Amino acid sequence: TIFPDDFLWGGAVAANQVEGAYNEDGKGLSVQDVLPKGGLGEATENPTEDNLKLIGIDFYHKYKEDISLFSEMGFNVFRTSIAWSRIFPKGDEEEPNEAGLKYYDELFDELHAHGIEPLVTLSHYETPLYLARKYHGWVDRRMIHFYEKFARTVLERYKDKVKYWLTFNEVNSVLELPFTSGGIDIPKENLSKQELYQAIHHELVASSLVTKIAREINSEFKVGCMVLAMPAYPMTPNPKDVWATHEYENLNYLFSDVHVRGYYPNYAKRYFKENDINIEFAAEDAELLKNYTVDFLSFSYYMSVTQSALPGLVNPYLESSEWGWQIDPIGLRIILNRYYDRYQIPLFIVENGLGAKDQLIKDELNNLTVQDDYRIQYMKEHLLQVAEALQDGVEIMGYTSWGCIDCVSMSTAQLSKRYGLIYVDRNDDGSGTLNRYKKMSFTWYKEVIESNGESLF
Amino acid sequence: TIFPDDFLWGGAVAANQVEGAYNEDGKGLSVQDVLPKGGLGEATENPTEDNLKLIGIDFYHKYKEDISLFSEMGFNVFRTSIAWSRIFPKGDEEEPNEAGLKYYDELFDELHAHGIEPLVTLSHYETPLYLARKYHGWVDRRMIHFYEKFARTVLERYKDKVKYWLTFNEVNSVLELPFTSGGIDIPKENLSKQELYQAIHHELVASSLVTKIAREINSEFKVGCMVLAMPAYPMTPNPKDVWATHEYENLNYLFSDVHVRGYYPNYAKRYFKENDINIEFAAEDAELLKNYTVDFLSFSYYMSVTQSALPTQYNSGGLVNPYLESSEWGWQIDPIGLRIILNRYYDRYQIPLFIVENGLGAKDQLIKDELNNLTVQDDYRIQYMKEHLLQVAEALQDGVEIMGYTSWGCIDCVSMSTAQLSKRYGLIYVDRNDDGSGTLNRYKKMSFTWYKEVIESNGESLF
Repeated sequence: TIFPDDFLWGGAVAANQVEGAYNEDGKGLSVQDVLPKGGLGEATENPTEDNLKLIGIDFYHKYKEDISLFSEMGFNVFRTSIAWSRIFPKGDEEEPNEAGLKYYDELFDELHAHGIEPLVTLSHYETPLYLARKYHGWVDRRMIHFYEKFARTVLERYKDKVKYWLTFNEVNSVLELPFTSGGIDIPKENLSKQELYQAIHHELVASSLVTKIAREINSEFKVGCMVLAMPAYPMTPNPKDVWATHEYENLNYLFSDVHVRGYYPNYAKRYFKENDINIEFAAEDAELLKNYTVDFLSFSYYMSVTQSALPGLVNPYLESSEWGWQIDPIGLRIILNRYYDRYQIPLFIVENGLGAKDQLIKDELNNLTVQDDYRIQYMKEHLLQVAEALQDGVEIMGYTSWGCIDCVSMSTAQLSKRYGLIYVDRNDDGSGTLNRYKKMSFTWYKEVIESNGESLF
Repeated sequence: TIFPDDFLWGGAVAANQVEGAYNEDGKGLSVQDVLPKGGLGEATENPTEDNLKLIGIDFYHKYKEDISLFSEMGFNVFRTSIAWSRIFPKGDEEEPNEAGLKYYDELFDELHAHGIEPLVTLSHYETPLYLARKYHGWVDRRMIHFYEKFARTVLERYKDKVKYWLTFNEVNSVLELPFTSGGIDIPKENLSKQELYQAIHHELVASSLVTKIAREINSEFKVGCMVLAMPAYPMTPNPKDVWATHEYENLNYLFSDVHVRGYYPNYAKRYFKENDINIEFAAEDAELLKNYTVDFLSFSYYMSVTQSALPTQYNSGGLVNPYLESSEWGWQIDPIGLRIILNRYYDRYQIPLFIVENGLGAKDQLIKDELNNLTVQDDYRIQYMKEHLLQVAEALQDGVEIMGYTSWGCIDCVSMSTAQLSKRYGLIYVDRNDDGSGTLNRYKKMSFTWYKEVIESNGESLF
């Protein structure tokens, strides 16, 4: 068998993109509840009805049926986030919200009842809007304390219910989305590289602190980082392009080097001097970062990029999707090998998928479904490359397909662009039945999981 | 300043490519005394007068004068190998040859007399002939034993005179050159890939063992691996070419990984299975490899290379890089490739790097200048070195840790490849020619004074 018998197959969501029930059971507002237009859109002073995340897909109530469908595909793993605000609504409460904790007790219980290991992202783009409003988010060192309090609460609570944790979904996404990712409510054109990198610093130190705390709580925990995998290729053999490509990749590598190796990499210094970035270390920081590093690295993969020294080219060898994104399956083998060569720790692919405009329609068997064979094709190809990476000896813990059940997108907060193996009937305008339907890819994915990948050949 | 105060500036040779005196003071035959056409050429049954290595440049005698020239340049480091056959003429002797030990004693003593730290390659393509014929070289596990005795003798004898050691010069070179590097007596069609890789395994084990020993003898020894640096670039952004390029680099990375990381790399399992290679481990091997890894990595750099998943589509190349200049001799020139490779190595390993072989081969014409001094005007070597060292400087600013730089063949020597003097690397011209004619007189090339200004400014004159 090519895939290891212990391989974790599954799907991944973030809480705010499915759950809904934004005001229920003590939940405080998150930054998402003010983001009707998504990561790329502006914010509203207060939540508004056009925001699809208030209802979501109603996973908060429907998780039992949805989870039954996961069990139907055979997921032995399911990734999601524990929403920070259902636990600490303002974020500064001395005491946790208990209804919030009980909901997740129930979720993890259903999961384990079906043979499904949860994988929990502690912070996936949903910061208490109170913390964001008051402190301007991760720009402020105080955030560490709050996050610590949050993490300690849940690690301690689920300590026997959840083995796999992730500290942050992409610490560096703070660069392109300060408010959505770091909860930084200050206008983007008023944020200097210094404030951004300082914020990410606070995130990384917190990641370490929480890793420590994690290990003290239970030693069987696995604490991974989560990072955006984007392999870069030189436009030409001209060594100036090859070096430009190298520098491009360091922007990303900078953060995983801290997560994994426990210190700012050698090139950082140069970059900082050139960018007017001087990090401010609290006395405890270096030892925290150094002594507590991730046990594994997880990542999202979608595409590669082609680079040039020339004063973001479109790669002539790559296919495109219906959405007009460039598809690169071999890029997944490449970045797997590159990360594994650099770090020598287990890898986890926690976000992958093909976004499409799927339409629900009656098949020849009269069943309402989606003929998503494009998504079957996409997943096939990517997983064949995963299998190549396994043969190269890369250590790969598992694969969670993104938006395994259709969810509200992060970028635009829309349901139109669907990644799911399970179609949810709700639309951008908010209308619909909320019924779930098997996509054609549901069955196929089922077969890949039950054969532990053998069906791929 | 940009270069660190303790940076090591110097030049490098191999003992057999310079020393001469092939038979003197008890010295046994190496594999090289029977290689008159070099490593690409074929062996004879006995040494022959047309072998340029027999007399070399006679560094054995004139070493004091040449070292005077070095010190004139301001070398604080000089790299060479201890010729194995001068210590153990056969290699199986119970006691070492005192004449050889005393010879290198005086060598290191002159070097230190001028403030030049020796950098010693323990094995540089010098394997004693007795061992190469009798055991067929590294194909036989016993070589470890013979290497260890030898190594232990010198580490012990030089423990106060020598800080920096290299175990081997390119273990993987055994792949192309079984006899020259590996001392492997068996012909080419008779060697499988299993055999060559097994030999390499013996080399790596030996390297570890010798690191253990060295650490026991002197805790201040810096011990390092020597490797060929060849950065590869894809011909196009096609991810197939990018994967091909990756695969190619793994061929070189395999060995650096065993040396530095201490075990065969994850991609090796697939490569060996696909190539019918199965490494026989002695019970203690893995823990030796794992527990004793190098303190630093040194490499030689000359050129980059270009790869494609479908090379026959280019109808030439292999793979010529459309963007690089070529040397008169016909090698492509890629100074930025030095920065690229320094960075790739440091990104992977995170240990100090040492550039121990770099230079420009050319056919140098000795002529009288306007001042009536006989020189070589090599502005091309000055430009090659300037560009390469500026890139070294960029890598230094990238935060790469680099111990030093030693210009290859800093005084013209006998090429390893063809065993010839016409292709000259040196800052110091030696008058001897492919035939064996000439004074064997030495002359400062124009590049001599330049490299002097560089070394004495600690790189600041590069800018």
